[PDB]
Amino acid sequence: AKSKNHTTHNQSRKWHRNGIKKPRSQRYESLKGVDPKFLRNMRFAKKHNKKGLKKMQANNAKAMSARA
Amino acid sequence: RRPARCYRYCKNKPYPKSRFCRGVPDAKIRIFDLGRKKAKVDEFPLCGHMVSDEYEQLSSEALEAARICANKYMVKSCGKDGFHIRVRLHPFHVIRINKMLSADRLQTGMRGAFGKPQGTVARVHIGQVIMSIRTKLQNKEHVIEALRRAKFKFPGRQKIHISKKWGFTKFNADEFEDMVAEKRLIPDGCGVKYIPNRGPLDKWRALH
Amino acid sequence: TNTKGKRRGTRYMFSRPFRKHGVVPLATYMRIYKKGDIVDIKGMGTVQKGMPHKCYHGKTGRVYNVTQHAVGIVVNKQVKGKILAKRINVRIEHIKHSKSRDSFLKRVKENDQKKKEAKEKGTWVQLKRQPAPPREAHFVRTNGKEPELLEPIPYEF
Amino acid sequence: ENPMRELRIRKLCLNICVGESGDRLTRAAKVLEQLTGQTPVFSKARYTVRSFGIRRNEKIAVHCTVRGAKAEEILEKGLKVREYELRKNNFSDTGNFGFGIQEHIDLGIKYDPSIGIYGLDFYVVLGRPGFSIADKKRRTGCIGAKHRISKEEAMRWFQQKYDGIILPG
Amino acid sequence: VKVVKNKAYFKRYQVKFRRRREGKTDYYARKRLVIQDKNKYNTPKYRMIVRVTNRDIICQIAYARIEGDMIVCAAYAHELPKYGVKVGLTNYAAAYCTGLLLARRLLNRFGMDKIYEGQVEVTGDEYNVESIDGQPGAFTCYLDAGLARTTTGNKVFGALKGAVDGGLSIPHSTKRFPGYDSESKEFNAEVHRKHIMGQNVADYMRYLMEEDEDAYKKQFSQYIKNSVTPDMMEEMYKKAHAAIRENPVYEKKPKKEVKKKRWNRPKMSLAQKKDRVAQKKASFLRAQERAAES
RNA sequence: GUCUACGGCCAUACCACCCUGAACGCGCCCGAUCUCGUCUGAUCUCGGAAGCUAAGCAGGGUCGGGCCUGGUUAGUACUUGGAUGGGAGACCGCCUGGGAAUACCGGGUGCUGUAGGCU
RNA sequence: CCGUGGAGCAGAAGGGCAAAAGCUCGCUUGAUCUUGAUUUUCAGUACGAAUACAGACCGUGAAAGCGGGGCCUCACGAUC
RNA sequence: ACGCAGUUUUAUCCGGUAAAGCGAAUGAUUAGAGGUCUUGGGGCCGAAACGAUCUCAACCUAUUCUCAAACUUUAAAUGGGUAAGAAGCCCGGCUCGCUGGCGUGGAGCCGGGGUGGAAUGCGAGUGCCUAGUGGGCCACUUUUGGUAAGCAGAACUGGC
Ligand SMILES: [Mg+2]
Ligand SMILES: [Mg+2]
Ligand SMILES: [Mg+2]
Ligand SMILES: [Mg+2]
Ligand SMILES: [Mg+2]
Ligand SMILES: [Mg+2]
Ligand SMILES: [Mg+2]
Ligand SMILES: [Mg+2]
Ligand SMILES: [Mg+2]
Ligand SMILES: [Mg+2]
Ligand SMILES: [Mg+2]
Ligand SMILES: [Mg+2]
Ligand SMILES: [Mg+2]
Ligand SMILES: [Mg+2]
Ligand SMILES: [Mg+2]
Ligand SMILES: [Mg+2]
Ligand SMILES: [Mg+2]
Ligand SMILES: [Mg+2]
Ligand SMILES: [Mg+2]
Ligand SMILES: [Mg+2]
Ligand SMILES: [Mg+2]
Repeated sequence: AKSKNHTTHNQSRKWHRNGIKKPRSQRYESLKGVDPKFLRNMRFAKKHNKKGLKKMQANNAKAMSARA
Repeated sequence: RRPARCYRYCKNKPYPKSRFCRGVPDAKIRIFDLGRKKAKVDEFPLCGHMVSDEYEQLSSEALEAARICANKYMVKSCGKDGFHIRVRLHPFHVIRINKMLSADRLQTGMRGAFGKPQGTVARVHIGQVIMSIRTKLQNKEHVIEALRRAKFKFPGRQKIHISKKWGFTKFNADEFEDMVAEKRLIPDGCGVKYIPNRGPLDKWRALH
Repeated sequence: TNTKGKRRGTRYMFSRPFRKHGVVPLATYMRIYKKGDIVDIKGMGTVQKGMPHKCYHGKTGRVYNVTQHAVGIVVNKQVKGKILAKRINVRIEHIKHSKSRDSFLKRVKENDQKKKEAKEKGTWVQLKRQPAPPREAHFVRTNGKEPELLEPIPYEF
Repeated sequence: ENPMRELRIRKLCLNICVGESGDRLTRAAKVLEQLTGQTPVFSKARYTVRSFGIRRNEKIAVHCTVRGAKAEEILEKGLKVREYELRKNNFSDTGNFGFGIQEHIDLGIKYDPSIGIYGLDFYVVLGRPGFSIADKKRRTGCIGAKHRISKEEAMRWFQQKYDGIILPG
Repeated sequence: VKVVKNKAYFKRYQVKFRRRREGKTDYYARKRLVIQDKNKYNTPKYRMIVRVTNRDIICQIAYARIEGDMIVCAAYAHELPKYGVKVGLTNYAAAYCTGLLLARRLLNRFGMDKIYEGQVEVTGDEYNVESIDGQPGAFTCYLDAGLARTTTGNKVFGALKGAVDGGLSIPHSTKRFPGYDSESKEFNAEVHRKHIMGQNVADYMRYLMEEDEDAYKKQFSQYIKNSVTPDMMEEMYKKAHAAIRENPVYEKKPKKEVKKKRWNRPKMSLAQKKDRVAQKKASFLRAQERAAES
């Protein structure tokens, strides 16, 4: 009652029935896995960007609109 | 002794005597030179060698029988110390045997189908030289007849060629007598040493 | 039944080739590995700590994370189902740069300089990389000598 | 007519290899203490014989290296015992020579009844200014070819100083 | 006839390294001293390299790039008579002096002169360099011992002490300075200040002037043949540290050239080599023609 | 035209032998009282400066051994794809493309960064 | 004195290693506690093993740094 | 114009098979020559003596014969990954509790400038539910075991 054990015949033809797909697109890539000390940098940097970017960038926009 | 009809042209990877075999018996042939072993280079001018045509395996017992037949014809033709024969081929491939009936079905099927080492054969490429005989200039036909007698005993189809080279060395017989006397080649027993010009000057000072 | 452990076929691949057995050079360390850098993977037998796997040798990936004395690389590995982007942590000794992206940035800088010259001087420059064109109707020279007659040699063993 | 290339006494080795450990080896270390005025150092295995009873990691031999004027004095005592007559095969091909003595009380030692009669190996090496190159930790360089000490230079040194005899037989 | 010494050993000989065959590196310590952690991506790692040679000590601070090592500042021992120390150029006192000169010259190059004065009064205490907030921070550097064995009393630690008292924030321990007892764990600062000022070699000069003047005339000759007396040495190093701290600017030499050059033999050409071989061939054939008859 | 300290390239830069080295510099060297660790100041540390380039070191040379590079081997051994090609088979030949290595011979044997000093 | 791994690295082999990962000496348990991520067989599930991290207490070292077991490849186990 | 490809090209890495070699490491293996260090066996000068010498073995040197799926200096063809742009460059400025000589470095955020950036073909992405399948075979080429099989077992592609 010996049977055929293992083969990879008729496998690439099944693979190319659907055109094997790259993930091909991740705009603004996934962030998990990166260094937790770098995350402790980046989250506080982002929320203080939300806090204190207003007036200096506003005056810089006024200055660059006056210059050009 | 199984016939040579079941051990023939190459089908397996080379399986030599090594750390992994450990069970091969001794080969049939042990010696390879039968003529004047201590001959010089200038004694026997010409040589004839035996070229294979089929990519086959030659057995050590066939090499034994062929060197015995060639030695017998050489000592009948040109006598003792009138020739120098060298079997260029060396057996290293070890065949395997799967013996049975050891008249019943009740010993083993194809359960463990691995072979014990039976004998030693030699894989021969197309154009590889089997034997080479160096002799005098007057013994041209006798080398041809000896290799013809060995042709009927080796299996397959193979041809003969009287070499352009001066015996076993890789240098030409036309340039030999013009070049061994002046500068380069010095005899070293039966072999020939070729000296380049990229040596220390002390060798050239010891020469000349 | 091949007993798929780790590095079961690496008698030659994780070895130093010839006249290179010894301590590692320091220019392997003294490199700039930032995010987005396209790097290659080449295994080293000297440092037995952070070699990736026998499957990722010779592959090419993108850097996402950099740490104290290693780096993090995403690699498109092909398996039975579909190719997958996989996040690996590889040490610095196993990783070199890829010169293909540097050559592409050199070509982009040359295209920018030629585009600035085109906007300055009104010259249509044909900045697209065309492939190898067919040869034009050029002209040969055979003066002084007749063309040499060749015939095949006879067979000599 | 030779710039500062003078052969000198680099060191002097003292070795006693006792066939067993314990009292006789301790008294041999006491003899080397009586010669040198400093403590010896013991030796050990890398071979086990069993034909006479030594084991692995036993104190088999005592040895001591002496340098300087004390080395010159013990060399003077050894050449006084041999009466300045070496043989030709004592000189090695590297320029160093050993001879060894028996009856260590001949060196000028009052014989004690408790110690016994020991023999003592004498091995002399020769030195030149510039042999610290292969020994210093920073730049371990070669000695050289015109600087190394040879058989002929060693035997002519022993002919010149101390008035020695070659004994070619 | 004996051994099979060198047939393919020259063909399979793997050379170690250029600097290792010269005997100047080890790289088992350099691979951990030099290489910066990759979280910073550009930040240079500053290393004070202190090398001791006969008649000259060298104190530098350098970092690494892939093309080589970039030296920011460098001090030497042969420039100490310009600052006051005429003789005694390879002692613990000149090691501390060269370390202080290197630290002051580095901070003069960076422009951090008015802040971070360091330890002015040399006492030999464990005055570690602190960082003042609201100001540019301290200079973080790390030692290089090289191939020298680090034992208590090695003057690479004296150059370290000079750097720390000059104001370089280098982490170190107090159990490798000279004066640290090997059995008792306490450290003595008076012995260390004494060994900085060099009062022990003053006591040895007193020992030579009292016991045997033959050795005092044999060695220490440049000392007594310009001037050395211990009260002037104790005042001399004290004035030399202030002479360092008042002017570390490193005035240079013009040197420009007197352009003349013939010292070294050049290589001979291929045709010249082959014609030397041909002259050897012709001379040996002339010898075979002549000496066989004569 | 050079050397020293740290190096990058890791034998075009190693090994054997023979010559050359003016000025700095490198060293061998002169000795253990303090710091130091050993049987031994031989090794490591400590304060030098009476000699020397004999050695280390820097150059040059050996029809030098190795290394690298280039011809020959060689469009040869191999090889993607093809045939109702040959041959009983063993293998071999052709179309289209790619195409390696040893003996043999010729050429080289260090290039450079930072900082510092001598003609 | 020559000595490029021709020895040794606990064991079967392969890779790697010379002021070393080998031998000797001095201290020490980082063979510690905790949360995530990734690789390996893979269905991209688990176990086991491993890697880079992060937070405490530390050991060694002059410091750089190294160490959360064995130079790496195996030496081990679900519900109740 | 967004984008994709069982494809090629342009650059960039990766491998260790075919081949070839072992006068190159490891393992085998053949024969001759030269040399004198060494012990082992014969012979001569002869009380005996490395006192001298003939012969042999081993060793070394330079050669030479033949190989290795579990050897390799070298090293193919075929093959695998990546890039061939607006998600890409350049300029200016804020934030950071990460890092730190330095407004030093690195990440994030904001504003502005120019899209004609290899060939060929194709209009693409994505979600849910589920049947059947889980006994295969044959053919060129590369191979494992066996003497061989219409035998048993693998790789690519094609067919039943
Ligand atoms: Mg089935
Ligand atoms: Mg393989
Ligand atoms: Mg160290
Ligand atoms: Mg003392
Ligand atoms: Mg003491
Ligand atoms: Mg001394
Ligand atoms: Mg000289
Ligand atoms: Mg010298
Ligand atoms: Mg030379
Ligand atoms: Mg040469
Ligand atoms: Mg084909
Ligand atoms: Mg040696
Ligand atoms: Mg092993
Ligand atoms: Mg090995
Ligand atoms: Mg160590
Ligand atoms: Mg931690
Ligand atoms: Mg092959
Ligand atoms: Mg259904
Ligand atoms: Mg089948
Ligand atoms: Mg069946
Ligand atoms: Mg059909």
